[PDB]
Amino acid sequence: SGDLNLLKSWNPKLMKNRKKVWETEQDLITEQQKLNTRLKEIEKER
Amino acid sequence: LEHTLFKGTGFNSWEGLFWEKASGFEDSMQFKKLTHAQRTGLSQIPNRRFTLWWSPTINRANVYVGFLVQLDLTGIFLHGKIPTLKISLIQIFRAHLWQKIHESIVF
Amino acid sequence: PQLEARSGAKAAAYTPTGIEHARLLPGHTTLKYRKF
Amino acid sequence: LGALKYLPHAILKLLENMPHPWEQAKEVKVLYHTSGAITFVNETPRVIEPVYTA
Amino acid sequence: LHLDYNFNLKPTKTLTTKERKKSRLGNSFHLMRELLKMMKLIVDTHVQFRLGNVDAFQLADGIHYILNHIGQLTGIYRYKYKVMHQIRACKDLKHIIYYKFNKNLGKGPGCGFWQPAWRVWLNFLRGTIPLLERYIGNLITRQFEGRSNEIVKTTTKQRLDAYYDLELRNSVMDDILEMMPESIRQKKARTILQHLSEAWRCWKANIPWDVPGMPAPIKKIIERYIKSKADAWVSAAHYNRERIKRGAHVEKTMVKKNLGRLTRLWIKNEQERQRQIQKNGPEITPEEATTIFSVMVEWLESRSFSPIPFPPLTYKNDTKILVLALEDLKDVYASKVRLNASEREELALIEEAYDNPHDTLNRIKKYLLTQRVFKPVDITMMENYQNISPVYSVDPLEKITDAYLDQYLWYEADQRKLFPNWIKPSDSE
Amino acid sequence: VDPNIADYITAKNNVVINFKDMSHVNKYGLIRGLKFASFIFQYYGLVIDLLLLG
Amino acid sequence: SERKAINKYYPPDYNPLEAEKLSRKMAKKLKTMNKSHASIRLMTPFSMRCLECNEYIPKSRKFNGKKELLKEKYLDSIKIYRLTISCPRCANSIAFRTDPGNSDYVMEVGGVRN
Amino acid sequence: VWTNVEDQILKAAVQKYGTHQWSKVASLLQKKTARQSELRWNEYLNPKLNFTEFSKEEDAQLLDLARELPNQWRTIADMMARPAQVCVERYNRLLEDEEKEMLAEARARLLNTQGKKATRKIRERMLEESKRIAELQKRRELKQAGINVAIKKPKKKYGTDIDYNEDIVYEQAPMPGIYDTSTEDRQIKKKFEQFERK
Amino acid sequence: LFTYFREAIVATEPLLDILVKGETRIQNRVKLGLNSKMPTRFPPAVFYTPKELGGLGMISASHILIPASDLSWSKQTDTGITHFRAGMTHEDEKLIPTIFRYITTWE
Amino acid sequence: MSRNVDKANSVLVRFQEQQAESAGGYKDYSRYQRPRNVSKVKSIKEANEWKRQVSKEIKQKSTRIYDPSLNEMQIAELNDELNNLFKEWKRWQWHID
Amino acid sequence: ILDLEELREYQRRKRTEYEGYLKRNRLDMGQWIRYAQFEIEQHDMRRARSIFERALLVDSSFIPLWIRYIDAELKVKCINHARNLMNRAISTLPRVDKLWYK
Amino acid sequence: KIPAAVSNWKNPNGYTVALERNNTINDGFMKLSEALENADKKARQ
RNA sequence: GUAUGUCUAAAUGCUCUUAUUUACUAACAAAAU
Repeated sequence: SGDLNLLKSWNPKLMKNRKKVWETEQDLITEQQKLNTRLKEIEKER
Repeated sequence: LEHTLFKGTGFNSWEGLFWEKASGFEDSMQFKKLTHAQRTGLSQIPNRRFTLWWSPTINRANVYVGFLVQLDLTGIFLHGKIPTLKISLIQIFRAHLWQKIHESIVF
Repeated sequence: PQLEARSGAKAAAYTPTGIEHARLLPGHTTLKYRKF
Repeated sequence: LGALKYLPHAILKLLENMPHPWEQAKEVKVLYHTSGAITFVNETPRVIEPVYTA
Repeated sequence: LHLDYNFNLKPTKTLTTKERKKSRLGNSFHLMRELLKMMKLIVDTHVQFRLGNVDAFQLADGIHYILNHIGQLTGIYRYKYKVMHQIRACKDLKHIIYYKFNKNLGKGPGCGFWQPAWRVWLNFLRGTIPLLERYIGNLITRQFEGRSNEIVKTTTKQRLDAYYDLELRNSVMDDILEMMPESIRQKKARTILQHLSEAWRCWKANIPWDVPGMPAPIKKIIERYIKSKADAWVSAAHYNRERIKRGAHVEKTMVKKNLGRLTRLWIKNEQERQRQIQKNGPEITPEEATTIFSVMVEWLESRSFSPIPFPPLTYKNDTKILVLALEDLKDVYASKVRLNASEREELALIEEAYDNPHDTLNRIKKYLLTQRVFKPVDITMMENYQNISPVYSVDPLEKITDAYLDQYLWYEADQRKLFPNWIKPSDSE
Repeated sequence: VDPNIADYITAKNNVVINFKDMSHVNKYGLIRGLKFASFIFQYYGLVIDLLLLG
Repeated sequence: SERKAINKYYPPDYNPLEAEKLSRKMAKKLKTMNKSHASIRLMTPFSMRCLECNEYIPKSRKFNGKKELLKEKYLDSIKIYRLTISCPRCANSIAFRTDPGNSDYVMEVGGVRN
Repeated sequence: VWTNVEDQILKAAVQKYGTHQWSKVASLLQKKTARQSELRWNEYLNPKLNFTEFSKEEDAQLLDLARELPNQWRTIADMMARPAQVCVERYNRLLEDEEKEMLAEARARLLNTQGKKATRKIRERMLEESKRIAELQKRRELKQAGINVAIKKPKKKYGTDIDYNEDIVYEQAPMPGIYDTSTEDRQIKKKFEQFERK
Repeated sequence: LFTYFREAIVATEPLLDILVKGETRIQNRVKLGLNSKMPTRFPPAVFYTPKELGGLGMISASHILIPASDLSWSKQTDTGITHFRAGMTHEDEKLIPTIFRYITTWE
Repeated sequence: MSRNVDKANSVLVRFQEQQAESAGGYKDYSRYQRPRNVSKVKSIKEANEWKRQVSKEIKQKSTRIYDPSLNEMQIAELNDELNNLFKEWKRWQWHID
Repeated sequence: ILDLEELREYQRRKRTEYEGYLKRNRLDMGQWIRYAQFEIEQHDMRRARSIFERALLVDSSFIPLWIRYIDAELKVKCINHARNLMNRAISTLPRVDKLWYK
Repeated sequence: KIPAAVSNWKNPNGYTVALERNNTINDGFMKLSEALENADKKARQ
């Protein structure tokens, strides 16, 4: 075999980890969007 | 299904069930190379899970010559050393799960 | 390195081990002979 | 430790002497190392063939 | 490793690796354990019977079960898998006996009649007695007095080749020693060995191994031994190939070696052929060639073939052709997920071409015009196990051009009727 | 074909073949692998066909 | 005795829950398990220079590192790790972090990427 | 595209490595490719190739060849003993930081006849030596107290080559045997006692 | 194999034999992974069941009752389809369909 | 549980150790960390063991700090570590008995 | 190398090293002579003598070893032993010129 | 005396070294050409 | 195939958290329509 790190959890370049990260971002991002819009609305009202 | 562990999952019926569903994953999918967005629409069924799925046929009582070991801290007989199956079983019944189940039932 | 070629083999005699080798087991006790 | 050599022989002997279902308990001849290391059932169980069959 | 009183051995903790290494018992000890377990099982049943725990009939049945189920009840077969025969026999007996015994009577447990099974097991044990006495006895001897100087054996598939090589080297050294006087020859031996190795390498490559300082005799001797090696090697390779063709227990590694070696041989042959050609002109005599040319010309005239021109800049379907070529190229990679560096480069090039069609076309044209010297074509050969094929991997940059040419020329032919009706593979059927 | 094109083809066939450590200039005989080679092969075979027929 | 061993022997009195509890009680006292910088084997993805002795440890070179958890996570629920290494020649502690925002690593006062 | 420093490095590597080992060399030159490297070497670097021009006769010969082996140009080159591209041309006729860093790397490589096992072993030896000296120092420090030097722990029944005398071969009892030898030996040994004392 | 010579397979017995063998080998590969190959522990369920019910989803051409014949009179002289040979496995009267019957013969 | 440490601190092993401690009195004073505040150790044997352990540690420290690359900062750090160890040892030689 | 014990430790180590090198390349004969020299330096004449003998046994047909040994014997003004050695050498190998000359 | 050869494939020590690493063709190769060119000319004319 | 080597003088109970893993090992193997 060649590159060992590819068979590690901690390795971020491992695909599973990347996927997890994306998911985290996606959820968090969505939340931000939800809140961001609200904030914008509030600003407009003001 | 009756061959498989399907009934052990505790679902009513095989309609609208799938594997490895997850979320959509395309925007951050340009790290790959001539993969055509997704490599295969077909589910790969990694054999660790395959064994588990067909565990109730693969491990079974009508065996020819399997030395029936009782698995560690569980009531799950293995008729011979079958490789991935055992690991899967252990994972399932981690942290003395069998005992917990039994005791829970009793309670 | 130690991946190394060589100079000579060996032949040194110790006390026999008394181990029951598989091949050493008896077989063809009868020796044949010629006619004369 | 030495006796492992003959333990399979011993096993074979004992098994051979298995009391048959028409027999509550068989007495059997026994050799045994005075050290207590191994015990051979010594007798070899012979029968009157027709009688045995019956 | 703790023994149950039922003889099922298993470990207390999870063993570290050193411990594991120390404590892997082998085919003797395990067999013995299995035997003991079996004994216990029959003995245990009788004990139970003696005690008020179980009826006589029940005891009999238990015994029968044990004897048939040896296979399931306890691993002997694991350690010695000719006990499998015995197991099979027992099963057969059960099948027979049960069918005889449950004729008018129905299916259920409670069939005694352990006799034939018992007999079978006894007979099996007979064989073991000897094997165990050699094995277990040997083990105990080792434990008391553990071997001095074992001798490995080159009749093994593994280690054979290396051993052979070593022997050859030794022989060569001996020959060289015989040849001429030396002072501090040990140092020189190494040098000689190195030289030999180099020669061998050259032979493998098909490089002529000419060194100026090498004196005639020594050099000659080295050459002879490399020839010998080749003879031994080539023949061996051939044998391996034959085996592969048959389907005769070839080692994966061995097969790979054969594929490689055979490829090398093929290459060597090719270059020899080339050399021969260079030496003694083409096989085709000039007159014959001329005649052929004339014939071709005549054919062309008959067909009234408009010769294919060089691609103009403002050719009608040029871009389309290029696109087609690009697509084709992609279709080499679009499937596979893995890509080496060269492949990646090729992909990049293709992408660039796609982006900038006009530029790429121009470049291609330029290449066609000017480029008469090219990058070297590396060849792998593939293992179609019957017969190996070559694979010529052309450089990514030139490859595109080649593809384009293929696309264009074929199209032109189709348009203009170069190939007649009868040459069928080219056709779309 | 255009003489230039022909020249290009011929040179292209006439390459340095490599393999591991050995390499050789392919001074004679068409290389099958290179993309256009198929066309060339076909053309060659046409000649053969013609010869066969008359 | 064999790596694929199905069942490890337990004593005849082994209340598993109780055993676990006991272990826990004797885990705070324990030397290993109650510590940071637990070992790991890893190849080096960055391909970098050891800052002390300028030893050019290249890509994919294997080392027995120490992985430790960084308490300050990335975003919220995706951990990041310090991965200690030693340079071959001089024994300077190189390390790096795995910030997964870029799908790559960050150097941590050890060496420099090049 | 090929820079001159890089070319030089490649050449150096080839003398260090081997004209049939184009992976290591490629690695050494971070931007250029393995299969490309070899090609480059073939083209420019190898001295036996006569990249320089030649007389009119040679040119004439080349042109003749071109006529009579229609642009079979590698073959022509081979015949000449010349490189190909150059021959073809003749026929037709009739950043800094990176450099610094790469050079440094390359230099380190080519010079150092080392790796894992070579570097490790020497280092280990050095460490051992250091340990030994530390031990000696410690004993010196605690000299007023009686102290014994620790022996190398045995692994499987070996000899400590101070005592016992190792596998002795005889003096071989000869004919002109004289007994002064023993005396001489004794005398020699007397001196070493004195040395020990001081 | 089958799409290329759809019609022309049926007649050649050697090819059929190879298919049977090849298929079996493939099956055993999977069973090699599971470190057994006990014929009961792999009922055709686990192989031929599609991936959409967790199986491997093989596409058998092995469960055909192969034409046997008088090998005395087969290579020699003339032939007719008499005596079928076993085909590939023990079945639970589970007639696994064969890819050929889902491919339209070339004629 | 690759690399041995995991195996050592696997639950079964721990349980075994506990059992040993209970019955017969096998402790491994290597295995547990030595306590910070002495005078929470009424037994003498335990104290002695602890002292021994600390001595061993000190010795280990000493062995390494005379290595050839003397100018490196690790050695310097250890010098303080060594001092600390010495202090600990001294403390362990308390005068209750 | 301050004390006697230290010297012993050093010397012992050296001897061990020499042994190790020998065990692999027993048939070397450069190593053996080096070892002999070391022994001589250490002023253990016995040891040196033994080493030389061992070397000779390994390779009797090696004049350099013989000559060096002779030199060593002579160096320590131990002439009679040296003479004996020379005689032995002569007996072993007449048709080598050098021993006789020596 | 035999030289100290240096391998183009192997350097155990990595010890660098200062670069230590027929024209007539058969009648055919001219004759063939003559046949060909001449033939071409004939075809043209 | 879960590497390895040196190094060794002779606070008590309590409970609560889980639909997981700071998990570790890579010796093993590597393809498409």
